[PDB]
Amino acid sequence: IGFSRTVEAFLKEAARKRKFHVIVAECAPFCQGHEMAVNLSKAGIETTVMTDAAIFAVMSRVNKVIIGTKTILANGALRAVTGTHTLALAAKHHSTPLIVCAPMFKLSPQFPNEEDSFHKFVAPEEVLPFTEGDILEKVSVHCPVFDYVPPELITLFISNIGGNAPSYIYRLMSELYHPDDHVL
Amino acid sequence: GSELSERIESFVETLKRGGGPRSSEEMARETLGLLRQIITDHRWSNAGELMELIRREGRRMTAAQPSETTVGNMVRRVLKIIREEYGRLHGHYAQLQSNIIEAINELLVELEGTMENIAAQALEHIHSNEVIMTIGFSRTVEAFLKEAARKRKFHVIVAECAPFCQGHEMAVNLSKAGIETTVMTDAAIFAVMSRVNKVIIGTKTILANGALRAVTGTHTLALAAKHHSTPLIVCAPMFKLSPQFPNEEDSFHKFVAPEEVLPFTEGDILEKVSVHCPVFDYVPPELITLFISNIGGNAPSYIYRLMSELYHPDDHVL
Amino acid sequence: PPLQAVLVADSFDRRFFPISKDQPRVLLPLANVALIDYTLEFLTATGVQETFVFCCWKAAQIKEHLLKSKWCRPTSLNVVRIITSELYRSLGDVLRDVDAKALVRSDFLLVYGDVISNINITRALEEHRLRRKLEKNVSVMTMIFKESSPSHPTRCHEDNVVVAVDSTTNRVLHFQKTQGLRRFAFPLSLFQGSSDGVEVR
Amino acid sequence: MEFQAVVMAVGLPVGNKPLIWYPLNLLERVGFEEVIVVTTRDVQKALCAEFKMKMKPDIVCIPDDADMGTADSLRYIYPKLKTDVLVLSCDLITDVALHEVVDLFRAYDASLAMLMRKRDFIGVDSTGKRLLFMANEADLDEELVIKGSILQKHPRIRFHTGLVDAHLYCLKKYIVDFLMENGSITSIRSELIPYLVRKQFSLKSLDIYSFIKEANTLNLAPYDACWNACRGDRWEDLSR
Amino acid sequence: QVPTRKDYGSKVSLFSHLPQYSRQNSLTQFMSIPSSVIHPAMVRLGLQYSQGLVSGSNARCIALLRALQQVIQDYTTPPNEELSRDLVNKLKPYMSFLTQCRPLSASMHNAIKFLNKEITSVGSSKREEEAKSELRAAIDRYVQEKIVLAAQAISRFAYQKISNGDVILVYGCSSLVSRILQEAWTEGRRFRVVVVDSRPWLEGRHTLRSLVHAGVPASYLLIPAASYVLPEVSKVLLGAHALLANGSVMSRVGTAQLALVARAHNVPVLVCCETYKFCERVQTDAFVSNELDDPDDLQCKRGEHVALANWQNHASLRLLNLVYDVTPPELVDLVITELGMIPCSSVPVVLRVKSSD
Amino acid sequence: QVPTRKDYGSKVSLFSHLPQYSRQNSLTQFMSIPSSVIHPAMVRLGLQYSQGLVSGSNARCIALLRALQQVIQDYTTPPNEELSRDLVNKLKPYMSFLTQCRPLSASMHNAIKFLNKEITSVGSSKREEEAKSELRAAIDRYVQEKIVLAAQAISRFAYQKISNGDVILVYGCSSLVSRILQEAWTEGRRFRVVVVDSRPWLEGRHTLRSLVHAGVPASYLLIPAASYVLPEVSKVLLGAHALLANGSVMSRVGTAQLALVARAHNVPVLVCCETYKFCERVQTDAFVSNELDDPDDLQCKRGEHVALANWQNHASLRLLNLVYDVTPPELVDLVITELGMIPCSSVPVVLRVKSSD
Ligand SMILES: O=C(COc1ccc(Cl)cc1)N[C@H]1CC[C@H](NC(=O)COc2ccc(Cl)cc2)CC1
Repeated sequence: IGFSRTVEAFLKEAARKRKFHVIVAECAPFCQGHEMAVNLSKAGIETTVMTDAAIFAVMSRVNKVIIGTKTILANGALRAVTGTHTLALAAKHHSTPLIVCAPMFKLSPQFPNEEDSFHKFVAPEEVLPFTEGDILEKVSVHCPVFDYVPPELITLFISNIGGNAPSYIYRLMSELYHPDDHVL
Repeated sequence: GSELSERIESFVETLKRGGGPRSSEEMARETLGLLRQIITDHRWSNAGELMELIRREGRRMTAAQPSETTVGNMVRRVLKIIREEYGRLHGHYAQLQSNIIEAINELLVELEGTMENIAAQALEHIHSNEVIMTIGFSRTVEAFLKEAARKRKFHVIVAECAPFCQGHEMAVNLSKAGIETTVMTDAAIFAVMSRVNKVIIGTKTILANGALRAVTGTHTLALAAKHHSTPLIVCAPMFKLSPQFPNEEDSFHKFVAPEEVLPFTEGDILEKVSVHCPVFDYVPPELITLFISNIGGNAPSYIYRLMSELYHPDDHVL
Repeated sequence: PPLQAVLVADSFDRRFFPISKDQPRVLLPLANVALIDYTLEFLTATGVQETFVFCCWKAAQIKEHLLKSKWCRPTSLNVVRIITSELYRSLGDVLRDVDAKALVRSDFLLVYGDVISNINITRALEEHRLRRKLEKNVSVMTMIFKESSPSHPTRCHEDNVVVAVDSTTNRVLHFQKTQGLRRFAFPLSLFQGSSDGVEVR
Repeated sequence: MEFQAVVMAVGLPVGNKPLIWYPLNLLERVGFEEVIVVTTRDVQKALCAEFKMKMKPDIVCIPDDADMGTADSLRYIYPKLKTDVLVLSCDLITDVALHEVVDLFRAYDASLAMLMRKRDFIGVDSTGKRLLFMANEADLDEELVIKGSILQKHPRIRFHTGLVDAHLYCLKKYIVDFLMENGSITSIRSELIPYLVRKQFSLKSLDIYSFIKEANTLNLAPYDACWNACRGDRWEDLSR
Repeated sequence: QVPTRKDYGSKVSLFSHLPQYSRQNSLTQFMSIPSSVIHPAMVRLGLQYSQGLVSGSNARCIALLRALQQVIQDYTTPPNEELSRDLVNKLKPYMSFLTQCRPLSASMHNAIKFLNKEITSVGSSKREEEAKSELRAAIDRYVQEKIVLAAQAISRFAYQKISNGDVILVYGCSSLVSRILQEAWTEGRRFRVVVVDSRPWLEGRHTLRSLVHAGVPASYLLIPAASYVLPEVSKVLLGAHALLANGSVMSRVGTAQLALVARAHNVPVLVCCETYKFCERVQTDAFVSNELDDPDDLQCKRGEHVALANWQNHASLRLLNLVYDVTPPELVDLVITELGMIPCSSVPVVLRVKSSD
Repeated sequence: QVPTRKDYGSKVSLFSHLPQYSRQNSLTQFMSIPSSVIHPAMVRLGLQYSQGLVSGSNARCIALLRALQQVIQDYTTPPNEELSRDLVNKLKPYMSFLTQCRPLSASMHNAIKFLNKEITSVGSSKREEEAKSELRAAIDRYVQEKIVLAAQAISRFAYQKISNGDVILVYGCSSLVSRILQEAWTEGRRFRVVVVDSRPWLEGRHTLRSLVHAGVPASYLLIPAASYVLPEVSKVLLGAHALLANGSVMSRVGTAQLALVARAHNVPVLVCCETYKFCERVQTDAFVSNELDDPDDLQCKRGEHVALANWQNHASLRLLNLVYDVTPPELVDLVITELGMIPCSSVPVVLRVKSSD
């Protein structure tokens, strides 16, 4: 889901010795997965392009989910590009493992329920354009570009030091951060 | 007379000793021929006398092999044929008899074309480049896959059964048709279930819950497919549908000799060990998604209605 | 051809003493069922059309136990023939009674009355008929054995046997029991007569 | 180094080629950078000068006595061997791939591993590799006897009649230690075979293994097998 | 006579058996301008179906029945033939041409089945225009009851369920759900509706208009924002396009996913479907029977970075736009039909009521 | 030098990167009889591994360390070279030969890593045979503690868990679980063990003989009938071969399947693994890192018609026997190590206190 140079570099060098299939699903606020599709299709990984509404329509055939993220939280949870909590729910429903190819500078001690400052809301032009009519006055359009994934819907994180469990993010937290600096 | 008596008792000792005949459609045709030979060589004035005669013989026929339920629900369907025609003629000696005979011929011409109707509806359940998993050996699922492979290209993971590897038959009979099949053991089911897209199996007996007894190891496959949320296809005919509830009566599983699990050349550790070999297994209806019979696809939340379209509650204990 | 069988319903071993001095040893029940019913069930399960029950000692009791059973009913497939004589005293006299009465026709089953088995012998019957049509009636007996380890609690010291077999044509070259013998003597004319392989069992 | 090949010469190059050249060539093909060869002295003590006229990389030719056996030949070279012993002979031309007997010596860690190719009755277990019995009527008063413990531990033993010894053994260190500690043995083919076959019928014990080949056959000291040696060397030495 | 349309683009390996056409080309490039093989009303229906002008299932079936009325009104009887066989022999090329224009919805299939059952059950004692007026009266009476009376009954059964102060989530564009919300707003219920939409149709804006011309406060968002809004959503109302024999809901592609997220947020889903959109045909995934729209519909206007413009030049690039998907029966709670509130496990049993058995 | 082995049979398309060898094939057909490239102890270990004579993980690691002791005992040092670099430069072809004979266990990988860390920590100011005896004593102490002290500690921690009147399920052949059951039977607990086996190894007869000779009442069963016995079974004990950083249990192939059926029957899972069999390497399925045995091992003789004998005539026929598989970490309850009873979530954490940190 989304676009991230770590996951596309992952797949474009993993296709050097293996042959497999990558289904890059676009995200509705900014369809950045088209860039990932045309970057992976230049390497020849048999890229399939779909929307964001067909994930459970195609979760019956997807063997594993390899995504990136924006920020790993302290409890193993993660904020990422929006629509991926739905993907994590569908992959938990189909019991497929989730691969979060994430570096260790996206590791944050900020807890989810903390002053409601989780989501980043952007302009609603990309959801509902300004040329819609007089109906834009009596409508409430929100566009959150990030989404929350709990650690129970995540199977494995992949950092530069190796693979870690979501039951191990607290140890990397205490090894990279101090509890006296959480308020900053 | 004597021919009918020795044919009846030859059938009952054939079901007592081994599997005669081999598969279930042959045995259902033999059972219908035996029942029409019973009703063509007897005397009755009321329908209830012939009902209790068919019940008295069916009690011995289910006491022969309690795992073989095809004779039991076939006898029960014949009893419902008797009850429907007696109800439609009550609101009757030779006309009723010939009506029973033509209803038995209707049942024969529906029973002969079951697998070909399942093959005719097989194309709306198989897409190209599909991973199918199959347990045991059965002619229904084999006809299903060899008909669906006439226009589609897919894969079938046929799994052998650990007591006696009956799936090697299906593997070497499918690979002659070009299915790109894969033979493995049943110890790798959840090892490969992460890549299995659809599970298409057969069964031995559909129960009244929507549950089913089948060849052993398929309840594990149903649990793994419920874990991975893949749908289940049960390619079953309409004579394997029985009103016997799972936890109601005894003699559910058929235990066989432990030779197929642990051989006799093991040693004196055979006397201090307990080896059981249940060749059947129980699958609850909540782990089943879809049944495929000759009349189409049905839910496990609908089989009871088929019960009321094929059976009466006074003949359940038979 | 119809399959026949000669059943020895009196083991003349003096072993079940004083157990068999009340009822004979073929009427001894294992679990609710006497041994003669097991043997007749095995004989009708393998496909024998006619048997010959040869009972000598306490034979009126065997006649009383076997007539009311299933295998004397007219609805049973396997007909039995109860032949009682107070003259014979071993199995050789039983088979010379069979030869003098001219009972059997082609390739009967010599079986004791106290054998528990479910062996489908029809494969061994086809092999024996193959050898009688190939060898032109020179293959005489096909002894049926079963694979069991020497440490098994079934086979005891009085019933352990050692055989020497030509392993490519499956014929018996040597046969001896291990009762009271820690050493086993095998003759050497067995090896010089047949040099196409040999295996001890 | 794992093996030290020893070639025996007890009554020789009478044929289309030298009889010493085939075993040495076989040895020098697959490894065996140093070969210890024992010269003959029963017929004539002058073949060693005929043995040092070949073109091999390295040979060790020693003088020997006239009245000596194979067990005395192994007891003579006892202070100059430090590893496992792989025994050969002169009149033994074999097209058999040598690595089967060495694979059976390494895979099961056997105490003696030997090669035969289709008098002496041998009994080998149903696996086809581990032997259990071997005997001839040269030393047997009775016909044939089988121990009870090997029938209790191995219930089926396949016997063979037409097998001849190709004299290609694989001895360990403690076998040659017991052979040097027991000077009553003179012919090692009848000593190291039968005594170890009796001692293997004891848990913790020793393993004896054999490979029954079906590709070629060895020769004999007499003129009974001297007619087929040229026919074997005319069609088998072209690939070697 | 009638050729087949060429498949456009590179098909998916999992969707190799399903056709994938294009909207820029149509089948009438090699056809007659006075339409001789196909009826003119039928080619008008096929053109308004292939271009995407009539996409709603009820509107598709209504326009199909209107074109069938124009076919029957412009129908004559030849000599030496019966109407009941010549009509079924002539309507099958029309339906095959309609299938080649666009894969048919389930309401169109059940309308074809009901029309076949009606026009084979006419008597030979009737005249030509007598039977024609009888079939026209049967057609518009059938569509009148099993559209308008069924929609009124479903809206009356939904009025006694929607509370005051409720939050309702809708998805896609449908006539029945918008009629339910309009009648519930005009009947006295005070609520707000959250609209979920998905690319590339953007049809939910249509029913967003149907929520603001009636005066309902509405909220518009997409399928990534459904996970954000579903903690606020109390009830989810959906418009089913087809209900299968195992209780499955064949609908627009963002429904089973939406129902799974709604079950994960403990929000019960409520599909709304009539009996004429049922199927004895059953499927368990969206792969064996589905519609494939154009691969050129997924490109976007984000500045001038159209990456999917020259997608056909990449040989190892696959483009897929699914229309319908299948919900598992474990996820959907309500089926609000004109016979009442039934679960999904009651979907074929009502069919046994609707087969006159 | 050593060539690459000929891979036997037709491989699975999902297992194209993993090698599939044969047991009738062996590597020493083109090798020296005095083995100069590979050590004689190393080629003896490779022949004991390739033929399947040493199949248990602890037995494989113990025989590997014995072969390494014979390598170090038969080691010489060339002039102008150090031991700490030449030993790691010479052991890598030995481990490559061992991998070429059979895919290595993770206990062997951790033994290789520990030996490389030990022989890296040798100072060049030390002598030759002094450092050789120090490394031999280090190997002896390592295998001594992390076999027998770990086994005694896990047996003591499992003795306080197994109660009286309990019924225990086991699977496969493991030395640790058999030692646990033997010490629990001899120390006072009265129980009976249900042995679950699977084709084609049939290694459950080994622990069956280990349980009968100890006097324990046993029950021999197979993997499809385990669902028949899991309503009866109160506790499932398993022998783990490797534990991964996410908490997955790499063992014999019928483990995650058996653990899923045990969780479906609410029977808790108790894997028994030592701290040296852990991994920093992690996998989530049985497809990216697995061993492939012979394809000719799946055939059977059921009468007269062995069907998988000439399986290579059929081009569309694939044969496969998976050896290792992983478990989801939410399925296994207990992990009994010499440090105590942990969950799977502390598999890498113990690694953090076993990495000298
Ligand atoms: O090769 C096989 C053999 O399958 C097995 C055989 C044996 C075993 Cl043990 C396990 C698996 N199956 C194929 C079946 C198509 C699939 N998918 C594709 O090729 C394309 O992937 C897509 C692309 C687009 C979509 Cl929308 C969905 C899937 C890959 C694997």
